[PDB]
Amino acid sequence: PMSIHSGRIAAVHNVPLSVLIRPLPSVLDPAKVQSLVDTIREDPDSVPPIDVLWIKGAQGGDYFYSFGGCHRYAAYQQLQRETIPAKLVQSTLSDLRVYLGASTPDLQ
Amino acid sequence: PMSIHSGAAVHNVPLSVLIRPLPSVLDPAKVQSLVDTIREDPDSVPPIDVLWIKGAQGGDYFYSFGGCHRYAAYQQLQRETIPAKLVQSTLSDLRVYLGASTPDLQ
Amino acid sequence: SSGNAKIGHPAPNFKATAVMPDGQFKDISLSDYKGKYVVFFFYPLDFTFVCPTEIIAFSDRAEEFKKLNSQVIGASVDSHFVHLAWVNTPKKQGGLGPMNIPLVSDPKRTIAQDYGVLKADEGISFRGLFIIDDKGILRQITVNDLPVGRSVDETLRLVQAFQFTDKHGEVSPAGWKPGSDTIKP
Amino acid sequence: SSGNAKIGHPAPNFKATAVMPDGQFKDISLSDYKGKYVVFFFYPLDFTFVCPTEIIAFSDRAEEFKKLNSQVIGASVDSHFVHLAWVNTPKKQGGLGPMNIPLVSDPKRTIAQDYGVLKADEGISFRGLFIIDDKGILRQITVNDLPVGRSVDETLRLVQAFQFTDKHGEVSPAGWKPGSDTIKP
Amino acid sequence: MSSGNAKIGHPAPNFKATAVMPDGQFKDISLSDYKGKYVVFFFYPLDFTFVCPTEIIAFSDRAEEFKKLNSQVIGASVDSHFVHLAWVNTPKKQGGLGPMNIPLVSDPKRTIAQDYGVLKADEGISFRGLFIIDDKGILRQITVNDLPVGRSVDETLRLVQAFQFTDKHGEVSPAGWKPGS
Amino acid sequence: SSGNAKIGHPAPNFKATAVMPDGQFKDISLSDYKGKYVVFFFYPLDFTFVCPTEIIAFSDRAEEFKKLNSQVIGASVDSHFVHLAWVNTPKKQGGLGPMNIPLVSDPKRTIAQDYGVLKADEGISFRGLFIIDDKGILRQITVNDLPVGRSVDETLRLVQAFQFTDKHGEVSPAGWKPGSDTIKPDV
Repeated sequence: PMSIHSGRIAAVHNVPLSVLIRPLPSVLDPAKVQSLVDTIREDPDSVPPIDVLWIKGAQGGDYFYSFGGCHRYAAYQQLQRETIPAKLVQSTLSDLRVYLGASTPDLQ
Repeated sequence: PMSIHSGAAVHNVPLSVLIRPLPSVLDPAKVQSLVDTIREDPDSVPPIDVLWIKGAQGGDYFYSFGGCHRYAAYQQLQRETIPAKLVQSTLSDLRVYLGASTPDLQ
Repeated sequence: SSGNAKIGHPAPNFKATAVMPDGQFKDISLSDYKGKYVVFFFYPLDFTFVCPTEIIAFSDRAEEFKKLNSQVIGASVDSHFVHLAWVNTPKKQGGLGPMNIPLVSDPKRTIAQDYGVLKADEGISFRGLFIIDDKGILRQITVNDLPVGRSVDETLRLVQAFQFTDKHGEVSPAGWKPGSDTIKP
Repeated sequence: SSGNAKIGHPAPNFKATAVMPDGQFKDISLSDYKGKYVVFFFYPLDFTFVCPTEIIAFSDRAEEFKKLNSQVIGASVDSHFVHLAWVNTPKKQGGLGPMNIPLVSDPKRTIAQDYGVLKADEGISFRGLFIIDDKGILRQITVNDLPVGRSVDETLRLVQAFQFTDKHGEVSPAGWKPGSDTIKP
Repeated sequence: MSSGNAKIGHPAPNFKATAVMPDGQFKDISLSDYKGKYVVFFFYPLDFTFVCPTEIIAFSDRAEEFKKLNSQVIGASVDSHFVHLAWVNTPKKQGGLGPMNIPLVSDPKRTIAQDYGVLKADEGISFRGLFIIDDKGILRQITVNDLPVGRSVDETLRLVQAFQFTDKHGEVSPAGWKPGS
Repeated sequence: SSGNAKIGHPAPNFKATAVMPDGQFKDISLSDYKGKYVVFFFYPLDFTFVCPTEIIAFSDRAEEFKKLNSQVIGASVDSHFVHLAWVNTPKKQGGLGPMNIPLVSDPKRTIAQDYGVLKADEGISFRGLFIIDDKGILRQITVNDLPVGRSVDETLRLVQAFQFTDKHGEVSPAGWKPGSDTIKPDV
């Protein structure tokens, strides 16, 4: 039914595509993109919300990182939608270092 | 509604060949509850995950560590077999469960 | 003693990423819990084939520890990502279900080694449990081989007993002195 | 681990003079008790001002351990002469009274050190308890700071649990195999 | 020098480890089990992260192309075999891996990661390391990427074909031919 | 790691005499190239009997690396005198021809040893390639046994990928926050 990153998290948000940071390049199979684009128009409630990491900088600045839902994100981008359904998971700057290594920025 | 230990073949494993070497602390409410769901709707209850381990001389052993409540339910209904998915495993996997109780399987 | 954990000396401090009961990741330290008794318990591995009834018992009865002004903390060598996945896997499918206790991640195996419960050959914790007082001093060491679990009742007995003795050390000098007037013939 | 005592490895052997329950002195070894489970427990000191109710509980309920084919053995750093004197001092006068368990004497403090329960600064054992299986393998480590005693019930729970798991490892090949004929549709 | 203990031209460090095979069973495998085959042995940091695991899936999906070249792809991380199995049996749709055509090696002691010189000490996890090992068990190629950048299946096939080409034109008999001056 | 070169730590600095593409000798350091990505690649030996197509590919396509604000640098244990002679020997006669990339000379074999690509027994570099970011941090290690060459395309893929991730770390706070107004209710 429900994601193993955000199962015991009630709140689904409408996150504007333009505030999600996606710093890892995607290898998208345009068959799976086109397929999801149709499932979004036909049956929105089919498509789970994406899992975004909510990380606070050293001065409390908010950053929203999307590392997953590569195909889902691409689909909502094609349909030039303003927002995507997402579950927010609060995380640390030390979690972010696992994903970005020496690309990890000094978040403020 | 399946399992993250055995996500193809489901077998009817005789309760009498399953080795359950870990004592079970069963909440008889949950047992009685499952006993009813087994009579009413068998396809509700997932199959249990049993480890199939070969001894040093190729002897077969079937270990059940999980489905503590499900096993107890089929035992109450004095059933001959339980639906189970088999996972082939090593003597070294078994040592994680049993420690110094791990037998020298032949 | 126990690898580095000595009864009566301060419990070895750890800093580690934990999965909190709300499903967030937080960076916690044992020292964060000064002022509370801590029941710190290791289990071998996430996602084994065993009904995790032991961990659930401690989660289920976490209220009884909060009542005694003590925090239960679980730990294994599995990543915080794995802890989260195990929590969000329902019991019905051999997961853990939601938790009322934080689960500490020890991937460098330094915490397991400090508490002397690292099984070297498999790279996993034994079933170790440690009671640590409000001042951060180690009071109790329990370590079981892998197949035998820990009792929530026996753990509460120990926490209440240590707290009892702790409390009857908040004492004022005696207003009273012996002498001729106090002797029984 | 615990000074030298490692879960899953053979419990450190001792040879020591004990006061047996008949009031004789015998030279016993842990290895003498292969074939039986052993509950080996340290206590700090003989002839302290504490009601020795913990030691007496284990002596009183020794029958329940014999029923489980296990031997309870007590130990402290006091000489065998002292153990004997403490036994032959009646409870009414702050002695121990007669015992159904042997009391091991560890005057060199080597046994306490091997089991990692020597409090260096005072030269006495912590409240350590060790469960050792019929093959002489250490299965359980319990160590309490001085003011908190051990439960006979929790000790029996552990011995029964280890014995349960021990017993369901005396297993023959299955005589059954899966295949087409065993599959559930 | 070299890579922690893995040296180009010397025999690749042997491991024995519990793996999750593609059939969903646990087997105890060794690198030495695969003498006679080329091995593409690749580490990834962690199971169950928030990243679409497209890199691992690419190698699984195109495993046929490696079998055609008489080579075995093997994945590895520091996660337990129990975790590997759980990640396989978690469907992609829920941020799992889905079923695999390649074995996944479990390195909980971090000895294998250390031998191949790809253990990130401070976090206790593998970098994105890939090693090509020939049919005689000799290390031929070292690839190690920082965490955010993945590996190409095509570039890996290019290397395996190239090493195999050169390997093959070294199965030679003395020349039946002589010059005259 | 690789002899002394560790992913995520600063790439080992070298100072060495190079033959620049203009045919002059310059004393360059890796640190001279902070602010640029560096593709630093070793090859075994100058003047071997192999068509040097690998080195030429990197020289020929140097424009594509300059476009990505990255410098390609070649290296071997041969003297700078030898590098120059190899450049000024035309391809037609088994030379290298003119180069758009500098060639570093490592006669003390210290640079090869620092990057962990010195084949001790022959005193020559393996086919090692290292990607180093604008801040001088090592991001990628490639080392091939002698008979197998490197792809310019795969090298560009890696440089673009590291640069992509580098760029999406120059970020301001979102100016969005979750709340009553952003919640998706049950449907």
